[PDB]
Amino acid sequence: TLRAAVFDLDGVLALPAVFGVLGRTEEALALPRGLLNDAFQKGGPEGATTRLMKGEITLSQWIPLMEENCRKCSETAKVCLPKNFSIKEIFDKAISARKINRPMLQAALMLRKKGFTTAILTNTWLDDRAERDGLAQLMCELKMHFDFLIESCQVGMVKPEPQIYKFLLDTLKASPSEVVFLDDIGANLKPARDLGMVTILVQDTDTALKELEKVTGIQLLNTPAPLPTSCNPSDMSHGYVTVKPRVRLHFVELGSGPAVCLCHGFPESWYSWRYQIPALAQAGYRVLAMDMKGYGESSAPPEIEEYCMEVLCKEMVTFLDKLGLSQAVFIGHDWGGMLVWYMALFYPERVRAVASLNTPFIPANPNMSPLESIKANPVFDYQLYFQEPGVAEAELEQNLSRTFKSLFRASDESVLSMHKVCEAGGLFVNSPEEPSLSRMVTEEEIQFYVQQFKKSGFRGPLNWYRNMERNWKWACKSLGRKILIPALMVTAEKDFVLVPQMSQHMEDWIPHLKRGHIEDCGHWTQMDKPTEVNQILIKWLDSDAR
Amino acid sequence: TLRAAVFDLDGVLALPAVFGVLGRTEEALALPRGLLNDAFQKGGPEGATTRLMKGEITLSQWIPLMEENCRKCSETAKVCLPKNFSIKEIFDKAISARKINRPMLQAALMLRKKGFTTAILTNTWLDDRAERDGLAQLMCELKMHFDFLIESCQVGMVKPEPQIYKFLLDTLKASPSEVVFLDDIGANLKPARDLGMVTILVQDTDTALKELEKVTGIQLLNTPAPLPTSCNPSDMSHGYVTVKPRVRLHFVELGSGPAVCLCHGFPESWYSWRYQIPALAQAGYRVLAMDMKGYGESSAPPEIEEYCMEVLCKEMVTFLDKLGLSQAVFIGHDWGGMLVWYMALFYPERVRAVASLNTPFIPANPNMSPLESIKANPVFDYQLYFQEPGVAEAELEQNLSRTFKSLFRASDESVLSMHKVCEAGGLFVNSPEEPSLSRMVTEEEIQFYVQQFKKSGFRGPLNWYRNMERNWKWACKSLGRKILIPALMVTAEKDFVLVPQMSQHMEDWIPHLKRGHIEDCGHWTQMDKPTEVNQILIKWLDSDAR
Ligand SMILES: O=C(Nc1ccccc1N1CCOCC1)c1ccsc1
Ligand SMILES: O=C(Nc1ccccc1N1CCOCC1)c1ccsc1
Ligand SMILES: [Mg+2]
Ligand SMILES: [Mg+2]
Repeated sequence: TLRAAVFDLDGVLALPAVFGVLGRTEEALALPRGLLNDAFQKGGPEGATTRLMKGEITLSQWIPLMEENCRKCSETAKVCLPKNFSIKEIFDKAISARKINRPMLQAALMLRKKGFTTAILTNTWLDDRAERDGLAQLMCELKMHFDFLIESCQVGMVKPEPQIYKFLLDTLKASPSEVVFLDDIGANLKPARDLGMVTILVQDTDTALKELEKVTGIQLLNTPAPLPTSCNPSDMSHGYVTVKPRVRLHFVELGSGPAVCLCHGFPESWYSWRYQIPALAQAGYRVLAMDMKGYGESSAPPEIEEYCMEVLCKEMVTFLDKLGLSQAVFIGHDWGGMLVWYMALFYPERVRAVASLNTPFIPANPNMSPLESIKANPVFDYQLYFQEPGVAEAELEQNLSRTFKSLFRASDESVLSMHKVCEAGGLFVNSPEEPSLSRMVTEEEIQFYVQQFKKSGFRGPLNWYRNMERNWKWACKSLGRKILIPALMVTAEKDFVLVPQMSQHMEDWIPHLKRGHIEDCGHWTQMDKPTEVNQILIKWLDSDAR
Repeated sequence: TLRAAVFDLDGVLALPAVFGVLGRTEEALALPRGLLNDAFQKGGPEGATTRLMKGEITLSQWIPLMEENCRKCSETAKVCLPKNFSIKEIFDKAISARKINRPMLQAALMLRKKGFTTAILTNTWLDDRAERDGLAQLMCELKMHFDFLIESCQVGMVKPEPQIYKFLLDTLKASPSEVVFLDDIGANLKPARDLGMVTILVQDTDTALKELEKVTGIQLLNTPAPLPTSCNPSDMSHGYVTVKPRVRLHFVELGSGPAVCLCHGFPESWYSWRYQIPALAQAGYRVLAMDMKGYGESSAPPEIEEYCMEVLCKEMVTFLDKLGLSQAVFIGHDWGGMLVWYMALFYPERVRAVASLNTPFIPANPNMSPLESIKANPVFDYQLYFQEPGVAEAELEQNLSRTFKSLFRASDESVLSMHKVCEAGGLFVNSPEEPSLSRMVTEEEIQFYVQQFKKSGFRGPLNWYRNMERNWKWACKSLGRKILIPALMVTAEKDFVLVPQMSQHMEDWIPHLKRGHIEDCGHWTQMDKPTEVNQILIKWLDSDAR
């Protein structure tokens, strides 16, 4: 029956409420109880606060009006304001104090996911204070989670006036009994209740949520931990740079702050970073998530040498020049992990800090032909399968759904061994036609990869594997160098190919290397353990790249 | 006969040279003359400095090797190093000290413009110092001006070895007598001279430039002031955001730092900002140059109300949300100028600072119908011509070259009066078929605009003019507000439509308004006075938006 959920901001999605501070400030300052609130509310519908909340005046204009309401209110109660009394100060402090109430956001989140139309409905102001950015951030983070955000000052109406509710109903395209509205102020519920909306007076969050679970029949409270926010491809800023005339790189770009350039592996996409992109933007970074040369909307020239590490590197440098970035943080996984290490070795001036997931940095052996090196470990056999142009393309292109549904699996869900893949004559030989969906991915997400790989298929991607001689010879030029820029390695416990012990000696060549480790995590690190990954990167970014 | 010019970096494109600092440091510290340089050069082709310059080792690795060469050199001369002696310190200071030698860059610039292949050829290092960003910036600014940049450490060879010169000749695709090479070190010229290259030992810049003018037959020295750097469309990072399902905004993006969003006017393009984009990036800003709704690669829906100021505003807010920017500096010209004022009025939380070129902020008159208001000033007559859908489109679309070649003119170059354009029945009625090229623009630049406007033509653009009722009613909601965020107005002396006196009262509504004025500047401010514009914006950004 209920189809919409509407959340107040102050005192509901955001705590502590700012009436909260007015209560305390009076006590702190030992003023007559409620005096500050009488000021705030002076003149009712025609007073300074209502005009603010309607958007007739800005917050900087109302401040000295409240001041006056604070002089008048105290004259009338026969008490003197403190020397140094500051309305700007109290409110600045109150506003920066408020944070997102996480459990209310997650309860709203879940209701959206179960198909409700959600909205925020708030009395707020046109904020022009020097420090306005704090709240703009907070509102930005909140709104991307809701169908609508209605602001008293934007629409020229306020709670409790009965016209905002009509506007609300009208915006939701729904009738007053399909709607639940939670608000911390009894008076705001009053009129919603009249048109016959379910309401919830919000005191403590848990009780509110109990009422809300009880009224919607959906489990909200004590629910398992939700995934981090993901990215919907078509709501992203997409970017394009020509790095040389036949070749353009595509990327998705979110946030502001130091540039963070994410380099996916084989056979993946910018989308492989879908759970990190909002997290890092939100952490204060400018995220640039590549389609690496050969993939998605980047170009995919056919020639093998277009993908040697040297050329891939030069072209990433070109990508910075053309974007006007002197440096970026380089974060890579799998093949992108190899790429960022070599960026650190060959262009340290352009790398603010380097990090790799799963992919260790192991210096080339100048006295062992590079093919011999690979052949010396059974687990890399699929690499030799990749050599002969045509063969792996044919198999991997033959059924795209199957391909990704076969590859993108957690550590206990495997359906192919990376084992004797040459001898068996295929990567899919004893594995199913229609695999079951890994718990890591929805059908839709696989379809995204499927649709990307239909632009160029696997020639480009596989070519990354087809330059061992060339890459070996190039890498040998760096054998005297060490990596002395900031640097993080993150090992994944149950990656059975890029195993953690492989990384054991990295300190020899990167003496200040910082480490992270993720347990119970397979090869597809970003999507397998998105929560742990974000937390490790955000902590290392704030301390080492900031 | 000469076809290529090659410039050393240290001591040629960049001053003071760092051997410069080694000389001084010894004197400062009263060390045996040349001792520091004997350290630096210890071991000749097999010493620590050569391995650095070949890229065998990084700069952080060489530092403590130089230290040792500084101990050994002093033992042998029988003197003690100062307590606190610091190689890192000396070099940090030396490196941050070096700047681009402007007159050498401009002489290289001009030679490129006269069709020479240019390059930089430098002994330099893989820099991994904490402070490496300083020099990465400097190199970035330099390289975008040259066909090639050859670095000893990137190519594994050094000046004076004769193999780098072969590589040089080979990279330039030219023979040793088609090449001039300027370098501050006699020894580096030695081998270039042998293969028969013209060379120039570079002591003071002016003499060097005299030699270079004398050898190329091109005026380099005392030449008039060059325009600021422009943007070549196809070397730009191009970005795309869907702000609602039928509608995407396109922009060009350069630099890093606080976001600066440039809003062009009618009937223009992101390209109208071509001279500001590199300047502001270079000044430490993240420039986002829009195609405004209706133009270039942004979408151009046909309906008139898609272009009222309210909707244009909401959609720019949406553009920030989707890019993950809580704020941006909004800079506008003409119609974009009107837009940024209203952004400041309606979304101050999202505007870091606001600036307008030519376009004043004049509050709506609530007691005068908006059509009457326009009709009350002869100079705005072309605005009424724009009203009736179809008419202006027909004329403006009829010959695109003519249209822009007619509009884009300086103040003394006019070929149409904005005068009685309704009565005369066209904006072009008594003006030429093939106008002469304004001094402000090259044929190619006009062709760019021509090619952009062929995607949608003028319906979208003209619609910006077709919402006066609607925009008037919307604007009246803001009559109580003031603009109290940071704010700059820049008036153009000889803009005869958006005249400077029009801006006279703006202080009434924007009490902290900062001003700039440009003399001898017509309506197309950015391209008319690109040097003065950049300087006014960069100075206001650094003090007010930083
Ligand atoms: O191109 C490959 N690896 C690589 C990539 C980039 C730089 C160096 C290397 N290595 C360094 C160690 O020596 C071999 C080349 C490769 C690995 C498996 S299939 C092809
Ligand atoms: O839409 C126009 N102007 C405008 C634009 C945006 C906001 C307010 C306004 N004004 C405010 C002053 O009153 C009239 C509307 C316009 C001007 C010449 S042709 C159409
Ligand atoms: Mg509340
Ligand atoms: Mg030199």
